[PDB]
Amino acid sequence: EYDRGVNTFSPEGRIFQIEYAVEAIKLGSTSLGIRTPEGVVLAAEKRVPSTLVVPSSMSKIMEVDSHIAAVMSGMVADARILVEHARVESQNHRFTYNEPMSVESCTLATCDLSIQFGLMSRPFGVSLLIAGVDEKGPQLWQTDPSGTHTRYDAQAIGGGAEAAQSVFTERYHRNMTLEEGETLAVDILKQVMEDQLSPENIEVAVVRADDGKLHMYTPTEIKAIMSRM
Amino acid sequence: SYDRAITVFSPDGHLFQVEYAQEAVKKGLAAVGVLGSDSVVIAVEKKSAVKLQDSRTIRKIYKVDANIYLAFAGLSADARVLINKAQLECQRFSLNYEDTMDVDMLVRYVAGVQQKSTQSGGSRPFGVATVIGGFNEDGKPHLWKTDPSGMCSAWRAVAIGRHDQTVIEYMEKSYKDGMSRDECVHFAIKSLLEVVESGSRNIELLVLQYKEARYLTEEELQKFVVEVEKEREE
Amino acid sequence: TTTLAFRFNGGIIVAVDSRASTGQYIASQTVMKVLEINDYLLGTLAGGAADCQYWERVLGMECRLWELRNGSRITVAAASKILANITYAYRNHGLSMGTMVAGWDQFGPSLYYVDDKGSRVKQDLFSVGSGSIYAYGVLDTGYRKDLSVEDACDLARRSIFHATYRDGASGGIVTVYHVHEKGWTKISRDDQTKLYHRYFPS
Amino acid sequence: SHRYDSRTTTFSPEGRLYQVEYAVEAIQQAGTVIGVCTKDGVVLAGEKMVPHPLFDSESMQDKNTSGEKMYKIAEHIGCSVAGVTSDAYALLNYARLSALRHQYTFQEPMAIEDLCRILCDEKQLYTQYGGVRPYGVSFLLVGWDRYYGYQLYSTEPSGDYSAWSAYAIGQNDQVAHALLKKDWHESMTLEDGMLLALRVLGKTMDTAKIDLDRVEVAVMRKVPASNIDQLLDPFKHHPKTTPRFQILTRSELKPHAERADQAREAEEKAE
Amino acid sequence: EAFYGLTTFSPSGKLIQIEYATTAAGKGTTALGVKATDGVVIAAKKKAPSTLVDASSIQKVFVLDEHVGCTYSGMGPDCRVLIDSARKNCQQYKLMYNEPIPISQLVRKISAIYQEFTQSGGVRPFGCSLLVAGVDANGYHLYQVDPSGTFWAWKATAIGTGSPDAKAFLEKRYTVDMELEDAVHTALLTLKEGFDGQMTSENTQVGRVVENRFEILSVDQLRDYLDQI
Amino acid sequence: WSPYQDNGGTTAAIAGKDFVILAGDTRLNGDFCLHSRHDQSKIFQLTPYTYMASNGMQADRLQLQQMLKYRVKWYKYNNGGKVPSTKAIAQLMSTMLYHRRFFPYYTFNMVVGLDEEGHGVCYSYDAVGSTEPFLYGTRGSAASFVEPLLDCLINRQHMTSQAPPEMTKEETLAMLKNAFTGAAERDIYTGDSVSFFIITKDGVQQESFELRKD
Amino acid sequence: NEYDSDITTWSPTGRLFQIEYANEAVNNGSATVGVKGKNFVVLAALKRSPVAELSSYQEKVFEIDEHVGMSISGLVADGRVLARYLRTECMNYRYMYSNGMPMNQMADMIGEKHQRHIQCSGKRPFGVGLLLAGYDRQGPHLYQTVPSGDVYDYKATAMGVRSQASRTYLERHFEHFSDCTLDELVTHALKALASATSEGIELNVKNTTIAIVGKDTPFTIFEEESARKYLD
Amino acid sequence: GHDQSTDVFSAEGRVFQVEYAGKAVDNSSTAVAACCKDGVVVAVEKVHTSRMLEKGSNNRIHAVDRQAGICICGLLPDGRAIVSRARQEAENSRDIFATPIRGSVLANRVGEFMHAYTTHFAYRPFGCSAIIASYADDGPQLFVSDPSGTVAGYYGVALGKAKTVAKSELEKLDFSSLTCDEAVGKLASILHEVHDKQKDKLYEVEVAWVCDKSDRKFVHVPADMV
Ligand SMILES: O=C(NC1CC1)c1cccc(NC(=O)c2ccc(=O)n(Cc3ccccc3)n2)c1
Repeated sequence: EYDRGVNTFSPEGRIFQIEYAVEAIKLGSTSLGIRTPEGVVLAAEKRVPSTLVVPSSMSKIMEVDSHIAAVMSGMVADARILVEHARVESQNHRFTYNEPMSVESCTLATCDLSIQFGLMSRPFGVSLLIAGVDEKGPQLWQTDPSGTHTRYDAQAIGGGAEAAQSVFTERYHRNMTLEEGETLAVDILKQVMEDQLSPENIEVAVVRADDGKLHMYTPTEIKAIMSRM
Repeated sequence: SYDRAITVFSPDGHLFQVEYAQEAVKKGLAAVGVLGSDSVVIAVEKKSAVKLQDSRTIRKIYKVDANIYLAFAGLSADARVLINKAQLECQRFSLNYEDTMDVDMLVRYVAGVQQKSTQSGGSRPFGVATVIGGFNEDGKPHLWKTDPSGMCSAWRAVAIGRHDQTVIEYMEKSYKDGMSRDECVHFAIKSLLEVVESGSRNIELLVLQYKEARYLTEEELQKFVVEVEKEREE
Repeated sequence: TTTLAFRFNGGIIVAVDSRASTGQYIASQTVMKVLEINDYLLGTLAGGAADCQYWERVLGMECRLWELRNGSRITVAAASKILANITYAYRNHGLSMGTMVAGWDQFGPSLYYVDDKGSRVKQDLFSVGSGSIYAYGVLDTGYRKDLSVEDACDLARRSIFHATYRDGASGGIVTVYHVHEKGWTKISRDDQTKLYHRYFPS
Repeated sequence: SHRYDSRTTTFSPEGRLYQVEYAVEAIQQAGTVIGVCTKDGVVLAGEKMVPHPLFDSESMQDKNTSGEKMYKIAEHIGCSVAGVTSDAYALLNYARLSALRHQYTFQEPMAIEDLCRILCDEKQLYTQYGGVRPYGVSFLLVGWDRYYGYQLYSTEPSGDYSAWSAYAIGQNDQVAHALLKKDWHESMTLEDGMLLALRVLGKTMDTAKIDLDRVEVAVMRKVPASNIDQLLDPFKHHPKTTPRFQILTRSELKPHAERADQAREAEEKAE
Repeated sequence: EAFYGLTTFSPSGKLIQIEYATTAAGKGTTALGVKATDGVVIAAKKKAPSTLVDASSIQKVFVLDEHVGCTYSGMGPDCRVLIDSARKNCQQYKLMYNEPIPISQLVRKISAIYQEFTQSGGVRPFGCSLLVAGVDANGYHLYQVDPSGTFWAWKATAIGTGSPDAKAFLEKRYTVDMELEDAVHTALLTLKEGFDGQMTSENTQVGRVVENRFEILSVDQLRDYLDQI
Repeated sequence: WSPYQDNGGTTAAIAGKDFVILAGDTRLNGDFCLHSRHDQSKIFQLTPYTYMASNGMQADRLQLQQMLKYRVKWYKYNNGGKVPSTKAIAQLMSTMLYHRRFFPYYTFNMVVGLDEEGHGVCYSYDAVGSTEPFLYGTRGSAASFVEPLLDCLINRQHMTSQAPPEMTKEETLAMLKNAFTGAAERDIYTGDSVSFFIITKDGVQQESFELRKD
Repeated sequence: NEYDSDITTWSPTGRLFQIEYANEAVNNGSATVGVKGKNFVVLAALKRSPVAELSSYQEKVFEIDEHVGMSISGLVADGRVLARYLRTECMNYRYMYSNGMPMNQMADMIGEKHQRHIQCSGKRPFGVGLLLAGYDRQGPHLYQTVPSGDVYDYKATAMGVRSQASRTYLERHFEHFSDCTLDELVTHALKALASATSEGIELNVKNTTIAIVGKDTPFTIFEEESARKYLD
Repeated sequence: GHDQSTDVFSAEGRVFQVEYAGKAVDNSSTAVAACCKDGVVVAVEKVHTSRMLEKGSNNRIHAVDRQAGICICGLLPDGRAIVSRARQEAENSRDIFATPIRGSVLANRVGEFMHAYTTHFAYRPFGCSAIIASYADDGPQLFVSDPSGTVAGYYGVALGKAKTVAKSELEKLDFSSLTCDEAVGKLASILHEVHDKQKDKLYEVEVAWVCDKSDRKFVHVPADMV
């Protein structure tokens, strides 16, 4: 496994450690993101290893800034690193330009840390989704271990992703409400999760277009979503 | 400087060096943490008690700051390094922010050092899991775990080391919220004895209450081992 | 510049004038000299305006990253300590800052002074700036813990006014903020010359 | 060049570190050292290698600072090593500086357990960073500090260390442990410990008598303090006793080795 | 730029590169040393590949400082590294303490360089042993340093090719009473034992420590000793 | 040998409700002499809606201007094409002045433009970045003449007479001509001409205006 | 293949497989075309086309300075590195000389940057192809670059997937491009770009970018208003 | 495992990674050059893969100083690296020594630089031979530095795939008498004969000289002489 150095291309023009880091993101818990004109929604399977875990502590959704959230899949500890950098970058942007960082600019600056490997032994085994609201309204991007951001309208990452890109293709239209989005989110998780979907087993957040602020759904408010289905 | 890449993804997404660090933690002595209403209980297996080791008390639960305590499983010497770093971090923090470090802050620092070592060229991962327990300066008790991937997580109770998952499966069944000090110590002793042989000289046990950390004397412990081994017949 | 703040039972009042002198010519009658860092923390600007504006802005950024990193607002003691460690690190680089950091953390209201040398002092009452020598006279005499919140703002406003009236470098608009459990409010702005006519109505 | 890297600081599949396991093998090949921690002092008895008749002494002026197995780290700290001798000297020099830096900074003796942690941190490093091989060395440290009294630690190449009442490193350490288990107790004089150290050492290297030529003994004990120069700092307190590391000459050791032949003759009567 | 180690432990606990360096260091030609009550003699074969080599230019015995000398076996140029360093150390010590470096300290310094090349990255160990002979306040000395970095004080010894047999023959003829005239005689006799062909003041070199100084015998002085054997 | 030289002249801006007017005089002075009566270096467009003006050392405003121009290009690229707002550039400039704290640019800058709501604004700086928004502004050699006059005619705090209407952009411009004109008369380092830039949403008019040459 | 694992290893036939493999990265990126008229250069890049009602931007095309910009294919993250590099070198140049960096000099540079990454251990080739289009005193330019560090000065070209067909198309028509107008250059680009679409997909404003640059025309990526004009 | 790094000798004291880089040069397009009494001419066959290149594309001939040039044979990118180093040497000679670099010196410097990359496990040899053509104070000079860094002066020289034939044709020329005017004709003619048509269908022949007529400046020759 040290036969091929880490900067090596395969015969198909893929860097091997990147392709492998991607393979690690398919072992991760499913996360997903849905752009709506009313806001963005992120939702994550928590996938806790025990009832004895305190579920707030296994937080797959993270405030980057008042208006940006991220949700990881793959190696959580690797994700903590990226999100720390995003936080720092988003805040340096406020500092320097006295305004909130755009969501894309933020995703860029999080990919700017993922290029660095030869410095970092290996790539981050992490894909983020980064939802936010700025001047161009709600937005959802995906980072990969490649370092390649990609704006999306709906996305999944994780073991779910393939089954969840089935469901988006059928039920996602560019014009849904924030509640129809919450609903499609939680639906998808119900369908792809291993465990029974309960209000502690998942994590849901939204960044609303109107206020441009990010709300993390408490278990209560996630029941309020499960209610109508 | 030597900066070869030690930790790298293999084909099926895995980081072997981190899986193998974790294998080194499954060979380590058990440790267990339990969170009650007003207490955290950290209990660890000792290796035995050969007549040769110093009869002067050596603790296998380490103090990181006044308020924070850490058990570990895995490579002793790696652990010792992590702990020294943790100790030194808590002081750096006091010194920068006057306040004392919240436990969760300390845990995150440690987990970040663990993570950092799965991604630094030249270095292998620490082969150490930790249980960390303590109280913030607001009377709220916490209990955390780190594994060698650098992942931490808060628990109501937890086990690390050999047969961690046997012990955690046990604890899922029994464990209730809002235990007393004495029910915590009981529950921890009970849980450890799922994998440790006697409860004689091979269990150190630490009890953390807001502002007061106290190891059981070998005598106080044995009233609890009889009270428990007598409850295991049934 | 004249700034003051004090703790009383109701919280903390903070008050400031708005003049920025370039020695003898007045560059601005309208500087805002209370920086709203967080929304539980204020800081004042005295000294080098840039120095205070810059490092208070940094403090605001450190406060906010704390909150993101740790899920909980930074305490005042920490905030002041962050700023004090910066000014200490730069004690040899001739910063000019005299700053107050006021807020209400989970330990109640707290008020610190932090200067350019890294001093960090925590008293119940402070004034800072060319005109402090005046404001303390009016303030030291009227200050009591049991002030209401009108009486405390009145006291604070008058002390700034008295500083403005006498001290060439202080002037303009007296701004008063209150810092209470739910954050801070800006209580009032008044031209110091309207205040002359209110306090002395001949 | 990376094709030829042997990847010394990697884990193996069972979370084993092979270079550290094999350093340990190197140590189990080395001359045995026994340590016995009494309450009147600590004793180190070590197997020297077989003395070719052409070996010379280095004729050092200070007889107690070093021998073949035993070295002084500081007035209050001695050690003995098993394993790759040259690695030992690298570390020994490091331990010497550390103890004296501690004394520089605090002007008091470094405690044994801190010297020991320092040493083993230096070893742990080489098992994690740096892509080179570990130090293939095991100390027994001994010494005396005001915190814990006579102590005796032992280190391993992993960087772990442990406190003991008695212990052995080197050749037949498993065998020597089993024999100290049986005969160590908490209330030994120095003479008793010196005996126990030799009975065990002579039992591990399979000799009828102890072979004075093949054995070194060092003792760490407190002795009256001589050079209380009290007019020179009036406020300084000088303890009545101070630790001394002592390596026994062949003559000082002769009695104690006879006295351990006599308790090897009087243990083959019962049989 | 190679920073990984070349010398490593092997499953039996051996450091094989160091055994091989030790093998290399016993493939030199014979050098030997004899300590006596009033001095030390070291002596080596200079077996020149051809007669067309200017034997004056081959140095097998070396001054390190006024009071101390060495000779060596195994790989010449590796030894040249050690000698250069040892010369520096002798001089650094004088600069500091304004006394001559005691042989014990010198050899520990050499030992240390050897040890670094058994652990440091990128390097192989030295494939040569030294004898070092000198005089300090503790008297006359003679040390052997091997590539492990180990060293031994000796009363007499021999490194290089004919060495087991040369050591055996020194065991007989050595006496603790020996004076230096007899030591030289013994050293030269011991060389001559395993010497293919006539010994000459060309194909042998000899160093002596006498009184307070080390000197390499001239060809004149060596010819007077070789007329008595 | 100083690394600093004052090249003189004067900038002034006045904000309006949907415009801002910015002016600098075109004299570039040396020591005891005059290098150019036609220097346009004081005013520098950063984006269509944001300009900077600088007084002090012509060399340092050229450097500064370029440093900002490139931070603004980076910003454009890192933010999918959009230009930073006047308020963002204003804060950016404060931060860049301050990063040189130690060997400062010898510029007295203004950043002017349109806020988001489309209202004019001016930020004035000291040499290390103390700023604040204002409705008007003047730095330079004539500042201490002009600034009190603008105080008087805009704010009118010592006039009983009720404040006249909001000043249109033609009236505002006249006002700055009148005040540049008086300054050229009395400050010996201001003269020659004034470049005016009227920034609105619809673009930027330029207008040159002759001052007295002596 | 014992020789294909390291950029520092020649094969016995004198090949550098890691560089041939980096080329594969480029042959497998989304197609892009450029063409060069008398006064203008047109880049057209296929993007990724909606998955039902479900889009997906990636920045293929980058402005680099007023007078130049580029289109990439292959490993987008390498694109960005190169884009950052070119942008920065163009600002340094424009800072120093107050004019745009001339294209032949910028092509020399982008090619030297690549070479720096195909000769030492632990660097690797860029896995990205560039079309660089720009306009200077010498007129319009269009360069293709490749992982190997080569830089071709083209009249027209395409690269990426199925871009062989784009090249067949361009080979028929390219001799005319020096006389064509900007609208026919753009037509010709789009036509060529479309010979590279999969089966029954067609070009439209949401799977196609167009950039132009040229005389009195700073480099301009086309948005949905101006693009529509050309795509019908 | 004897042949993976240039830091290694084979058992016969060969360095294979250099021989291999060598093969890169031999499988490349052909160059020739001739050193007359009035100057140096170097010509090289550029093989295009596309019909749509600009004339000028992939110049293999670079000026390195006023009086010197390098024609690369083999991997063009590797050569542009050498060309950059040659240019730095030429600049150094002018900046420090206030003299144009003599051609033997320039070629030695080029050789040293190429050789350096044959000694260290971390770099590979260059896959290009540089032909250096100078006309400084040392007179007309033509050297070739190959990937091993070996440097040799020539009267005439041929590299690349048709090298064996092109040398046979270059032997027919009289170097003592031949002038830069004639040589542009001959050397170009030679590259047309040895060019293989059914393999490499698209090709121009780039020519450059440095000579007394060019005011001892190294320049592409005007495309009237070809
Ligand atoms: O305004 C300043 N400088 C000039 C350039 C503008 C300026 C610049 C730096 C600091 C200050 N401080 C003060 O003026 C001041 C005056 C009185 C007073 O009580 N305090 C609070 C305090 C509390 C404890 C210890 C020391 C001070 N502070 C001003």
